[PDB]
Amino acid sequence: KKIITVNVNGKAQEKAVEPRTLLIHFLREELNLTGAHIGCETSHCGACTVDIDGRSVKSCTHLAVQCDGSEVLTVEGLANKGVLHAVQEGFYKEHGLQCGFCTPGMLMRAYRFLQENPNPTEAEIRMGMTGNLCRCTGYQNIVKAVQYAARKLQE
Amino acid sequence: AKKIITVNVNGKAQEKAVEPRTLLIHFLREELNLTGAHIGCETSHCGACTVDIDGRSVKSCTHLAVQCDGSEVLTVEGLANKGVLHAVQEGFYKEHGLQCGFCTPGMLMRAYRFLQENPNPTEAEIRMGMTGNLCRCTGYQNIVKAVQYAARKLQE
Amino acid sequence: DAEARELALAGMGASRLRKEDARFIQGKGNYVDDIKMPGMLHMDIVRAPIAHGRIKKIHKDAALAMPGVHAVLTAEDLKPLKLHWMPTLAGDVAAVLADEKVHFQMQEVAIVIADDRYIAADAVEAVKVEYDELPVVIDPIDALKPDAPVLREDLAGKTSGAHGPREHHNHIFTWGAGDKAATDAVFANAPVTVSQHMYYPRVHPCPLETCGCVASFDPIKGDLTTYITSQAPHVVRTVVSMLSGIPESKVRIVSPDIGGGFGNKVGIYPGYVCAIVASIVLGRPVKWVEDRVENISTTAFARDYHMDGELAATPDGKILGLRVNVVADHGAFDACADPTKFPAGLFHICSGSYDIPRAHCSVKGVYTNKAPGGVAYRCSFRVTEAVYLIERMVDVLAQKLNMDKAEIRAKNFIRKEQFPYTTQFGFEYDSGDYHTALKKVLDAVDYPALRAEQAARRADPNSPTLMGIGLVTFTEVVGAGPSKMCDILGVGMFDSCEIRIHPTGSAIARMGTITQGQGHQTTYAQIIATELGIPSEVIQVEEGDTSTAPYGLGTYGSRSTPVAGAAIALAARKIHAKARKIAAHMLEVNENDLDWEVDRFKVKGDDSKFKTMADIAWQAYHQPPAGLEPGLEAVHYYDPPNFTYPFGIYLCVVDIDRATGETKVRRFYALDDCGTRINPMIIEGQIHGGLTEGYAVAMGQQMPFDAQGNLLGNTLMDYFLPTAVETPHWETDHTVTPSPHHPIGAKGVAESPHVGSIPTFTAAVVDAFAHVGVTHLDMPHTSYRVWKSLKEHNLAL
Amino acid sequence: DAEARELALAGMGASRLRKEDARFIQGKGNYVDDIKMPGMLHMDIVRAPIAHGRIKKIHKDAALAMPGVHAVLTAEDLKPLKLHWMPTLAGDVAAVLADEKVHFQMQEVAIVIADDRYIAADAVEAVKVEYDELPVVIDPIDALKPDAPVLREDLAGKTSGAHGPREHHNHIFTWGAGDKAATDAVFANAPVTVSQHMYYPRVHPCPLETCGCVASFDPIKGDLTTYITSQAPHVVRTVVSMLSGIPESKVRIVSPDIGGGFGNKVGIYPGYVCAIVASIVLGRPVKWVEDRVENISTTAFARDYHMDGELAATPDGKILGLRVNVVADHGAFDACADPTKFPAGLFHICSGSYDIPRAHCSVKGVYTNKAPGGVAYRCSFRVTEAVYLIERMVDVLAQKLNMDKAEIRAKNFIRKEQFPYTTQFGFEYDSGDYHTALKKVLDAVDYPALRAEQAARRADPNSPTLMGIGLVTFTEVVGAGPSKMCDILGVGMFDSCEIRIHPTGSAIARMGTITQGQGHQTTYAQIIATELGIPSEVIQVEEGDTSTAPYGLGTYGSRSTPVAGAAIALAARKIHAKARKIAAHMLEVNENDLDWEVDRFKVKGDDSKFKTMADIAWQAYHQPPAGLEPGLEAVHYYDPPNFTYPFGIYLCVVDIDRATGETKVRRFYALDDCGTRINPMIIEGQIHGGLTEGYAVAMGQQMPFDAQGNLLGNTLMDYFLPTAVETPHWETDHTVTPSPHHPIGAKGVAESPHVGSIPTFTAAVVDAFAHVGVTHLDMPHTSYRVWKSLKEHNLAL
Ligand SMILES: Nc1ccn([C@@H]2O[C@H](COP(=O)(O)OP(=O)(O)O)[C@@H](O)C2O)c(=O)n1
Ligand SMILES: Nc1ccn([C@@H]2O[C@H](COP(=O)(O)OP(=O)(O)O)[C@@H](O)C2O)c(=O)n1
Ligand code: FES
Ligand code: FES
Ligand code: FES
Ligand code: FES
Repeated sequence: KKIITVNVNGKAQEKAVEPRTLLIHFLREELNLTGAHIGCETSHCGACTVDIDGRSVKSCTHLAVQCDGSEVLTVEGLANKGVLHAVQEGFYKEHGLQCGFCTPGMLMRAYRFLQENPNPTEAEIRMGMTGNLCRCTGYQNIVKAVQYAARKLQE
Repeated sequence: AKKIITVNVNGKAQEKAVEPRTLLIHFLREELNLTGAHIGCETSHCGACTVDIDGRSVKSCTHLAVQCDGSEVLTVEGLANKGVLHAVQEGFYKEHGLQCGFCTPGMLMRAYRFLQENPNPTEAEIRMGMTGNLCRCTGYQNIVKAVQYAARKLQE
Repeated sequence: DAEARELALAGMGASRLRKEDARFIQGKGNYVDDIKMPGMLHMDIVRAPIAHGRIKKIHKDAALAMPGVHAVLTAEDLKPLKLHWMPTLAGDVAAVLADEKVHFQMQEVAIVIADDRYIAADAVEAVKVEYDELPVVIDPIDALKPDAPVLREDLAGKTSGAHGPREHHNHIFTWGAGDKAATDAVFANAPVTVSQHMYYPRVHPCPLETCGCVASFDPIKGDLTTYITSQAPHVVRTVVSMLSGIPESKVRIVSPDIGGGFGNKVGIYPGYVCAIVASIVLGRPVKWVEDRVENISTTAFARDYHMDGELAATPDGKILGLRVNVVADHGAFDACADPTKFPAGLFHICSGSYDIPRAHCSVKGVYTNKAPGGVAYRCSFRVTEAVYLIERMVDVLAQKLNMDKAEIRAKNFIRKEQFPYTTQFGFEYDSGDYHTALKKVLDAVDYPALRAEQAARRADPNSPTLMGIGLVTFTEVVGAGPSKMCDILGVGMFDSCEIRIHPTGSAIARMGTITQGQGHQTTYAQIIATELGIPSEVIQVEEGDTSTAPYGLGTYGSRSTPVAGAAIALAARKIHAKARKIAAHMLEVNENDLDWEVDRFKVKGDDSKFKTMADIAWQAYHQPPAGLEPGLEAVHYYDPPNFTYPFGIYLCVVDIDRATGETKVRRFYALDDCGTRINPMIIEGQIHGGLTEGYAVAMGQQMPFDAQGNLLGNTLMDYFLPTAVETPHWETDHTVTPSPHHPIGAKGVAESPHVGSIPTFTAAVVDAFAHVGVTHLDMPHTSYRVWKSLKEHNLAL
Repeated sequence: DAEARELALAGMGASRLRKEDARFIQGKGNYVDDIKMPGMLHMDIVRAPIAHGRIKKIHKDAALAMPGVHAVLTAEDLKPLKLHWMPTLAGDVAAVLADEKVHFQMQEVAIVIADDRYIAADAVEAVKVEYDELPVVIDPIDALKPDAPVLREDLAGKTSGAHGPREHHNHIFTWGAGDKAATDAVFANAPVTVSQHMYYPRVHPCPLETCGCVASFDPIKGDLTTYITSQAPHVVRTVVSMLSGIPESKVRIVSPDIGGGFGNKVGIYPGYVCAIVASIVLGRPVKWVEDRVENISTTAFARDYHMDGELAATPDGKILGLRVNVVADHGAFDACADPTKFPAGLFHICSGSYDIPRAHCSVKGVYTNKAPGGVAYRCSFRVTEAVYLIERMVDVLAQKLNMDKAEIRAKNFIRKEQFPYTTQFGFEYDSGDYHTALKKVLDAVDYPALRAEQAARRADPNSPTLMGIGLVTFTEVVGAGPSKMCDILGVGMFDSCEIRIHPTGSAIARMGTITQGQGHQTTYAQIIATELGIPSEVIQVEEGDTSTAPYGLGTYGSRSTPVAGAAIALAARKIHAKARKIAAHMLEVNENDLDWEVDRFKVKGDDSKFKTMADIAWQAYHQPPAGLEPGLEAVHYYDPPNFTYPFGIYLCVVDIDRATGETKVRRFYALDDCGTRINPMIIEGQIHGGLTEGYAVAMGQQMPFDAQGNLLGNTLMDYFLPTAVETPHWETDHTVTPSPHHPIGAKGVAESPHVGSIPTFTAAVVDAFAHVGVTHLDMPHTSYRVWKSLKEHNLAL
């Protein structure tokens, strides 16, 4: 076991972790940040997507031990003092979620994608969200949610 | 500064670090979630917090956790064995020795030890041997019947 | 096979063991302080060291800087939410946190929230508060004097209150019942007249588990959930919703396992309001659990009635009239639990078990620098004071006429043939049979022999001990219900029950009541077992969760059996009716063609053709007969037509040590008649507990205040609670006189032992001094106080 | 203003935002794997590496000695409890843990219990199992051959199953509907005839959240609590109680937030049983959560129908008869979700949207070494197959007659005036207006212009791409209910709703259904909002907890709106009737003199005199008018009189790259008519999702097996799931043809997009090859398969 210190949602977390522990299990089992989900074992779905050191990463294909000294953000940390983040508001307003299983990952991806590309086209949105699968929405509303968030971020 | 200690509760080692002022009752309830033992006063009268420490009945609200490093603590959650109720638990159930059940855990732990100190107690001895435990619901009558029941079961 | 089947149900009348025990005997009960939630913080209260005074300034800086402390709130943080004050069941207002002044010692002045109760307690000590002392008011009589200080400056300029006109600034109300002019007329010319002043001391219910709550407002879902030591969670939910503006459907109040209530946990205390507010502000769970000193000092007390009883009669003992005048000490704020139309509860039941043609009572409540309360401690809304008043007076009457105390009662008892009886006060006693019950008790204890013995000891001027015999024949009034008459803050005092039968035959039941240890999970199941032919073991009853249980008024005043017990039977019967309709369809016969025999519907004249409740239940989910919805369930909201009137004959013998003043209960016989008995084992336990509370009240309990208003003896160091050694062996008996209007003829019983036993002890103590002229001795009857009497009457050693 | 009050309600017809979004968008949803209980252990399953063979020996010692491992159970540990096999919704039995042999690859052989999922996984690798491989059965046809191996050795000697007589050991059943004699006669004399063979490939619902549960048996209280990914928790409870011996009232099943169902989470999987048994044995919580590969490989699959469709007609295109024969592959055990009397579901709905005078269908169920299932992917009980068949056949008949595919449909449609229309199979279509919807779709896409572009492109033999136009006009049948014909394991297919109004006006409602993201918490609230004049925002709805919610059959087959929607309205209307009665008492008028206007009862003529629902609610708790019980609440179990028949008209245009076989959906227009619409926004989401599932199934999804019976492409590595890039922009339209029999005229709609889109894609792909004589091409239409067909018909490059 290696002792690490990861900054999760703005707070330092000094923990002892087994090297094989996937970041997704560390987030869900150790910190109880159960927003992030698991939809596959092949790294396709992206329901485990979290923001690590400025980038969108699928936490099921990253080790917690690798986050020693890293800056990690989850969906629980998106809202600011209770006020929803643009992306959270966008998915709500544009009905971008149903069962809500892929939502945390979608929000974390959109949160980063919008900083990568502030004024994306529909094609750019769809392509920029390719690492996230959804079984309920058909993606169409998710596109509108991202567009909605983009308009408010430049407001 | 918190002190690292290991307390044996119900045969299981409990490794914790607590401030010296931590009363045993809060250690059992707050640190171990063994919420059977209860708090009914701040003057050491009720006995709702009674647990068995190193072979003696003790009011955990008037004892420090830090004084139990290596001790053998018995709580109500540990009376039953393999699911089978201890004679004392069976006694309180069969004789209706409890209503709200707040003094019960303490009564049981006390009865458990009293019955070893005195296997064949008379009524007077039971009432006297159970004086450290207060009860607001029962009136004590069914409790002495419960202890008499447990006494008999232990001898057969 | 029919006798066995009924027995196998373990329903009505069975002494089946409790379903509750399993968890309690293994420490798996779930009380408020056992609750732990993610992010839960702890709250402690900064309380007033003085009894009356202005708040100059509160210092929060030191406490706030302490590591682990999250916030320190005062009445200033409560004003913007209009919560520094809150409505009481009595119609008055109570301070949540002391604003401009403190009205009683140990009052809630400020709160602190911290990581745990240890840091919290520290934070309380770190909070310094400056006060300007004001003249204290501790005696009700002194409180009404012209120059008496103004306590409630908040209602200055109000000539009326919630219960009528107010004649003085410390005067709360004046209530009366009965015929005044007629009563005065009897007393004006009656041949025999007795008068007695008596004080029913302020005592405290002191449940082993103190009050507490775990409030939790979820800012994400926008709804409040608070676990709490409440005897009326539904009423709390409605109240909390209105005071907070949070829609009621988004408010969930849950009373888990409670370590005894006794009336002490009926009201909303500032501690709850504060935790809720704190939770809403911090967006996380806040736990509050008071210590023993806090419970005895600040929560609802009981009694504190200064009574003046009078009795008018003819020389043979026949009572012609009753006149009573009371001064009630309600404390700083009137938060006395009672139906809104009865500021003195059901005190007008003081006519007792006697056919008194003319009577009138009058109660005047007054403010003092003490904690709110009055109704708590198994009292049924002042019935304790009523019973104590009448029985003490009948003893006074009997002693003046030199008539036997049992004989004078047998002479005035409402005869069995007179029921349903309407008293001089308007109550309609449902049923009774006092003479039979009395004779039974007298024979059981060899009453004449006791009198012969008492005569012998009195003959010897050197008998080392005094012998006293006490006898009480009382009538209780339980089952606060009649909505036209009774309501709690506007809610009619009905109750409810919902039963759902599952496809396989078992069932789930929920009521609007909430047990605190009286065995509802067992008894309720027994009522349903007999009504539906389903064993009580598999009828899972639950209470206390406002998001699942039907709306009810809670448990207190022994209203569960009378009201909820009725709702349960009727709801069960709605199911039984549908079960018959379904059984008829399956058996292909008419309804009045079926016979119900314990647990099945059989065809008349053909036993081989029947359908059990199990068969019917499956059928209900499988294929509902034409014109019937699938399923098999019902709900029933019962608005009782009348109260329930149980009774009892209590006798006690005491031996007083003339040298020390020590009183020893030699014997105590209690006969209770609560109509149809559900579970006698449970009934017996309730009797033992009630009589023990009585011994506590009469022999040792009190709440004395000094000249400066400090509450003395507010911990178990002094507050009396008998142990197994002080508690006498109780002898119990009973008779069965069912309530005609009740669905199962069941009457309440839990509060009877408490109400009746108290005056029995005083009757025994006073009877020991009767041969030297003593008519009454005020409670408590401790060795000290009793010695003072031996000394005064030259009976010492 | 009255209009403003109605808008303020956010009820029927409004596109209000969802109430359930708050928690999900903040990661505060509560799914099964999010649950952690004190002492919770984790379970993992040892699975068969082969498709068919006997179990020689299982080695448990290496795993048992592994630190962290508490238990390793096998079928041997299940036999005493008679749980090594469990009953299925199809009347067959499925192995919980393989006993003497394994019937399909990935089948559950043994389980391990460890401290966590990490150690648990290591334990599965440590458990070694020896097998004796036996010949595998993959093709349904080879399964029926005289020398085919005996799969179900447990059924040896039986000549009858739960669905009639069995003609072979691998033969499960044969079911038929319609008039065979009449249909055979029509085909014999029909001037025009067509017959086509088509395979509807086995696919998987693959919900993002896999199946799982946290079973918890409490030995102290003696009861079981299981949190589970179940689409029908109530029936699960009834089944669990039956198999465990634990009384039903002591069993509590709770479906929390579920990450999608789509029919995949309707059945009881062996993992659940093992978790329960393990929990009961160890005396503590056990968690089981399957991985993606386990979900695809062992949970309920969909389709797998080999169909032979036939259509009889006259030269002008009027359909005279329909004849269909089917071979169904149900896997090793028949656990196909279905009403007890329909082993092939509602396949006899294959008459479609057409007035076909004569028809007959026959489905033959067959066992193979594969995982069980069949009904589980927005299929409405085989309606997906029925629609695909009829629509495919109509296209074939259209091409043979050289008749336009839209024209032949308009000519065969059941006319608006024919409803309620009884089909050749016995269904009574509630309502419809196909013609108006068809013209609406054709106009919006300029269908004629489309055919001209296609004709112009076909004319050029060098056109780099092929243009295809697919059109589907379908009728659904949802709301599985009539208890006379529909039942799940003997339980009538009804549903319920309990609504309770609180003293202050807000409310709580529970139904027997269970949403999995379809929005019940919003939509259900909207239904009640309009019925009672209470804003939807404060009507809190809950489902899934068998201990609080009224008994229901759960949600699948789009039955919620049809069945529960009716129960909700009816239960609400019971409350409205009592409220009218109460309003009459308050206003001192007769009921008939009152008018309901959005949220209040007003006296006819005088508008100033009225009483809101808030006013009425309070009165119900204050003092009930004589004759009425206090409170304001109702319960209703709805046994539907008929199904609901929503319809649709979908059109799709595709462009196929002749050089690579790639198919690009250029356009898709979907028109759905589900009668009265509760929330247009929520309806639009269901359509988008279902069309996407349709695209996934038709263009990419499949579950191929090699000669040895190994499942290929059982992970997201190959199992097709479209991303935002592959998913096309959907165009939606609608019409409103209310269901006459439904309380609010609303029909189900969630499964329509799935059912209809699949054949629309194939219609478009086949139509692109139509000019060279192609009549059908089996799914999936992957680029690999389309290119294969491109080369065959000389259209490559
Ligand atoms: N006739 C009666 C009255 C009460 N009881 C039982 O005694 C207990 C106290 O009943 P109660 O109605 O007097 O008081 P609460 O339960 O309102 O405290 C309840 O469990 C009972 O059902 C009984 O078995 N038979
Ligand atoms: N006419 C209709 C039918 C469904 N719906 C809504 O769409 C969602 C799926 O409804 P549904 O009855 O077809 O399916 P399940 O919810 O049984 O999956 C439910 O929230 C709805 O209330 C609607 O708003 N209007
Ligand atoms: S769980 Fe599927 S990509 Fe991480
Ligand atoms: S909303 Fe269910 S998978 Fe995206
Ligand atoms: S809490 Fe009262 S003696 Fe320990
Ligand atoms: S049973 Fe309540 S204090 Fe003992």
